[PDB]
Amino acid sequence: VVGGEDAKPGQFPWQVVLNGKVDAFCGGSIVNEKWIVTAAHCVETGVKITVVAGEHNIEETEHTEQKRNVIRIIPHHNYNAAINTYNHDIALLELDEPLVLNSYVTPICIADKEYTNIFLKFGSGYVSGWGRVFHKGRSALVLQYLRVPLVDRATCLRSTKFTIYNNMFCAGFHEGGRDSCQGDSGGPHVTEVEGTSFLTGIISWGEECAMKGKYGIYTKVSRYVNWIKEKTKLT
Amino acid sequence: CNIKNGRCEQFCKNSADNKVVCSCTEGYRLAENQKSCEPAVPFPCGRVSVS
Ligand SMILES: *C[C@@](*)(O)[C@H](CCCNC(N)=[NH2+])NC(=O)[C@@H]1CCCN1C(=O)[C@H](N)Cc1ccccc1
Ligand SMILES: [Ca+2]
Repeated sequence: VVGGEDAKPGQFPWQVVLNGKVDAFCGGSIVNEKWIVTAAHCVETGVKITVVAGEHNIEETEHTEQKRNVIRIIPHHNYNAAINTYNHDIALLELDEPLVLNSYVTPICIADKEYTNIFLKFGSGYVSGWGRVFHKGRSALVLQYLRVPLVDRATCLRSTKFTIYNNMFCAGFHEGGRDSCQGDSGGPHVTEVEGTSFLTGIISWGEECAMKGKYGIYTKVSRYVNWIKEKTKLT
Repeated sequence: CNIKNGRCEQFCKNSADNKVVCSCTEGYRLAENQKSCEPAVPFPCGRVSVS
């Protein structure tokens, strides 16, 4: 996250970090004690991944961290149906052993399709992660967060040569300087509703980071909530 | 549900006689006032409890 601020411990207790052949390569959010939602482009390979919930400072010990192994990965079935479009950039990770919920390890709420879209259109959401704190720069030690404005569809279409699908939205500032970035993918875009946070997007892609005239591109979670709820059932 | 979500803290659905029915997400229950949502589990989703 470029141009953000340090989170306090427990401020985003649904946030997780993913570790594997690279440290802190992506984020995710807790759906429930057995399931994480992230970006499909973080987990394309099937190579071994671990999840750390209750993380704050990735070079220190807080004694709040819960480490789990990933035993199943479900990319959305239409991800990579087309090449390099980043459409349907969303995936679910099943954990080997349940997380123990507490003040540092808490799920994000997920509304139905209608209300997730209503919450997005409120027009102000928070993104968080341990990704780069400058374009082409170092990753964060302390979890970062940033409020980003929703950007109108026409403006976003004009900002880029890419296609912005219906399954995506754009968020960020007209003057640049503040954005999600490499390493943040898979983490949450969330909307606070009377003190209760709801998942409204997945950090997905962009062109460099924080450049004026560019916006962060996010997976629109409203279009995927039925699939998330179907696949993450506990019994 | 038209103005201010029917005064529902979370979810609103329209019902006959232009009344509304409020509801809440998993981990919460609809409170006595039929509008607010209160926690029904120790660590409901989406809430900061470290503070
Ligand atoms: C995997 C995620 O960490 C990362 C998030 C980047 C978010 N960027 C901003 N500005 N909010 N996503 C990616 O790395 C995705 C998937 C692979 C390619 N990609 C990109 O964001 C590229 N930068 C897209 C691209 C742009 C120009 C030319 C080629 C590719
Ligand atoms: Ca730590």
